[PDB]
Amino acid sequence: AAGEAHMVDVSAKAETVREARAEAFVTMRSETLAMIIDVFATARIAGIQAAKRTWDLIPLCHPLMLSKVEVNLQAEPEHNRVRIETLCRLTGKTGVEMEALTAASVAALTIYDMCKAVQKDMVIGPVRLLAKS
Amino acid sequence: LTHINAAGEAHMVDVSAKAETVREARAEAFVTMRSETLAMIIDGRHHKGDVFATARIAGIQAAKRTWDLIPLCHPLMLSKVEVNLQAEPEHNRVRIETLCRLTGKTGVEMEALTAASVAALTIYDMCKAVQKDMVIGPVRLLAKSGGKSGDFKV
Amino acid sequence: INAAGEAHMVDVSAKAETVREARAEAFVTMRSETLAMIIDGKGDVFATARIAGIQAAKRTWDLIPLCHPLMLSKVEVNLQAEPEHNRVRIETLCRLTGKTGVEMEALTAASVAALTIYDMCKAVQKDMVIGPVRLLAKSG
Amino acid sequence: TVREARAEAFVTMRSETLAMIIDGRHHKGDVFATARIAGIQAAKRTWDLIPLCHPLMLSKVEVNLQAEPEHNRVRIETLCRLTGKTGVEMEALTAASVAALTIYDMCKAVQKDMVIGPVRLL
Amino acid sequence: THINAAGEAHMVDVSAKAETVREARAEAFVTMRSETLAMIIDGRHHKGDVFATARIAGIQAAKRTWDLIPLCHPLMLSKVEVNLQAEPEHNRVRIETLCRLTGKTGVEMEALTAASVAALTIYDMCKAVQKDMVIGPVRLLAKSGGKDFK
Amino acid sequence: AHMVDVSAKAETVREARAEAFVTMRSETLAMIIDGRHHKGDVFATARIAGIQAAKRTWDLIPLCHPLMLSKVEVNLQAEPEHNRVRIETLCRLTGKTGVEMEALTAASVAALTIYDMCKAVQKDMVIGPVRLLAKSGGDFKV
Ligand SMILES: Nc1nc2c(c(=O)[nH]1)N[C@H]1C(=O)[C@H]3OP(=O)(O)OC[C@H]3O[C@H]1N2
Ligand SMILES: Nc1nc2c(c(=O)[nH]1)N[C@H]1C(=O)[C@H]3OP(=O)(O)OC[C@H]3O[C@H]1N2
Ligand SMILES: Nc1nc2c(c(=O)[nH]1)N[C@H]1C(=O)[C@H]3OP(=O)(O)OC[C@H]3O[C@H]1N2
Ligand SMILES: Nc1nc2c(c(=O)[nH]1)N[C@H]1C(=O)[C@H]3OP(=O)(O)OC[C@H]3O[C@H]1N2
Repeated sequence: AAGEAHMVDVSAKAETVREARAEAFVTMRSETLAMIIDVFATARIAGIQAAKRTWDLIPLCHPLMLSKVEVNLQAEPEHNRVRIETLCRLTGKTGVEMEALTAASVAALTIYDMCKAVQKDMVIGPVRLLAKS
Repeated sequence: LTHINAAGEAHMVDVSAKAETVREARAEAFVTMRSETLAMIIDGRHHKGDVFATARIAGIQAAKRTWDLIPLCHPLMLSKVEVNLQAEPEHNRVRIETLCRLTGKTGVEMEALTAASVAALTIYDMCKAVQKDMVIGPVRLLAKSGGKSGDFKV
Repeated sequence: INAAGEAHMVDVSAKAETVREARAEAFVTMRSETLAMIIDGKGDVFATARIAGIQAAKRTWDLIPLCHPLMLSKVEVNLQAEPEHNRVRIETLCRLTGKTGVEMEALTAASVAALTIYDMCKAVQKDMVIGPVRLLAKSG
Repeated sequence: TVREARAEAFVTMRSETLAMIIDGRHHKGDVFATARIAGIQAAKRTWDLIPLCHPLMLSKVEVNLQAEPEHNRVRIETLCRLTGKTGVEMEALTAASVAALTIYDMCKAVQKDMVIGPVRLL
Repeated sequence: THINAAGEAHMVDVSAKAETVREARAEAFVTMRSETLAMIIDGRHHKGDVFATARIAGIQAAKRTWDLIPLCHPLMLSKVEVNLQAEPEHNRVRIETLCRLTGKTGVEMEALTAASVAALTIYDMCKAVQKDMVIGPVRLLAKSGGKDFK
Repeated sequence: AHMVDVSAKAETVREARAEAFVTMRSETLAMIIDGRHHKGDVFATARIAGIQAAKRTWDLIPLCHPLMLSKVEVNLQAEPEHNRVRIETLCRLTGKTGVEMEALTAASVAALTIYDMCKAVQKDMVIGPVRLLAKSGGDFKV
């Protein structure tokens, strides 16, 4: 299949409570954790906002109505990093995997934008998902 | 020394004073998967379609919404965007390399990273029916130009 | 200052799917001459304010960080000239069948229509005032 | 309550122009892929483009592109489908129009007087 | 072409080009039955003022051209005009738009998008009455960018 | 021609200051300071929200021009004595177009967020007044 974009038909599916949790990391130098925590709130909003626009960022995703989005951030001085864990949930025909992965990635991008001045090079990753319902 | 105000609060830094130079930034991303997961990409056997073309466009579009995605960034006019997708069977991964350039007052690290991130999120969306536990990463910056701040390479 | 840097979105999967409704209002006070500009010399002006408020309401989830994305079933925005008060009254109506109310949509519809009217008359009068913006009714 | 709608659009050009889409096999490459992605994206934003439309939860968006050298044009056909309270006509026409516009943008450099139309429901 | 030698899709760097006042005119048509055209004129379509609704829809679609059309450059429009006119002799509505800015890349897509989106809107207003409407033709009338046309 | 042809105007430093108020009951203004509003950090969310709104003004107000902002600041300040939150925004850029709508939209969406963050507690909060404080680019203040 060359040059084609097919969107999966979800009409036939049942309405179920679906759920997904992803995680993402922003690794940096130890000092670069000079930390205000509303720096996290900016990143927290960015993930929630990204989660709600996922159908618009990912070309083949469905418009969905999220029941809840939560974005948590943790600083791990022992590992030189910020840990993010996301949670998206709805009751519909479509899972919320991409929403969580997007919400974690953009929260990660946001922290990079906030600290980009101190360290030119920081490493975002890994980005993956813990479990889904 | 941040994207934050003097008080512990969020504002938008005034960039107007600085010099307007041609700026550039290149970033990279990796999508780690199974050998079988990468093999259906080369064969075009994922039911969702052309995975690289879709990830190419998505990142390009992602690039232009960066100021709109990253809450505090300045609106910018990208002059050039390149999103490169490459298959690496030997490491079980797709390597992604992006390139953003414009003539403005504020840097372009975020546009290049964002383009790289969504191309990765897209490649994931396109193949996730086959493998649910793929790993996105690392996401890094490879170079930056035009900035008054410390320029950077490799 | 507890809960600092924190952003919780209320969970709504537990609520019942019912028809929910919200009415909001807004006023834009101006000089009488500015209010005479619209009525005497109103369609192109009220329409812009009408449309802007309707599309704005359809974007409330994009504007209010912690609001739910919902699918609006009806959006009505009426504009009224009130010469006795040197002002323009806006009244909006939002309604759908879902788990989330449509309060913010109705409020946003009113706010943006207000801002739209402000932009339209901004050249004639510098010091126009928007307010009050308050909610009129809710059913849910 | 499965509802469905299909639209179509044409982007008429010179036979020389339509050959740049196929003699580089771009037609089953990125050029058609872009118009296909654009139209799908546009269809999911019909409510944001057309003032009096409702936001809808689409079950499917299809954008098929086919070259008709025989008529000097690219034929476009769209398909929108959902299970809900609102038909999806505007979504199909929007997907159809924007998908045609992307193709104009692609070949805009080659020909300055390309013509889009007709755009109609099926 | 507007894509890569690779056959890859990319956005071309146009920064080297001069910063000139570019302009674009496009026209578009929406053919309907005579009664449907008259309900626009009498303003008896229940949704509301069709031309005014379409005008605004077109203006705003123009400001979103780079965000709708995937490979186009982000631009800052200086002026957008959206003109609506009924032509009873042809059973149709004629749309004529105007875009212009001081930039390094043209504004054709901005005018064409405005014409199509004003046309989609006119369709959406009158759709309840008629499902037979045909949009077209949609074409470019002029360009005075740095890359002259008419 | 209701969308004004902004080119060609002089490229000048343009600035705008706007203000807005969200009146509430003292328990509501108290749970903001306590930060016992369930949705979260109210001022942060309203501060971020107002800022993005400034960058989206061109897309919300039909006849406004697309522009590129340089500075957006959103001030939230609690006024227990007046049972209200005062918002003051400041928008600046260098271009051909003024920034009044941005400052006003930012102030308005920040107000709308504050309403969103506290509305579970109080349904009858009242947003107003929303006005311009200053624009520089002739000049105006007061
Ligand atoms: N917004 C959004 N749209 C989606 C998916 C998604 O995760 N988010 N998964 C895609 C899939 O591959 C399938 O996964 P799923 O979770 O089984 O649900 C059906 C499909 O939805 C598809 N469309
Ligand atoms: N788009 C949108 N999203 C919303 C609310 C809203 O008014 N509009 N209210 C918020 C609430 O506090 C709750 O109020 P509610 O009326 O119980 O409805 C559910 C919730 O929706 C929440 N998210
Ligand atoms: N997104 C979207 N919104 C719409 C319509 C539509 O086709 N798409 N039709 C409009 C109509 O006039 C009616 O068409 P319909 O197919 O009868 O369904 C209900 C109405 O939805 C209205 N709003
Ligand atoms: N984004 C944006 N677009 C705008 C204005 C604005 O404040 N923001 N002012 C509007 C005006 O009324 C005029 O004000 P001005 O500051 O004289 O500049 C020209 C016009 O730009 C208009 N478009």
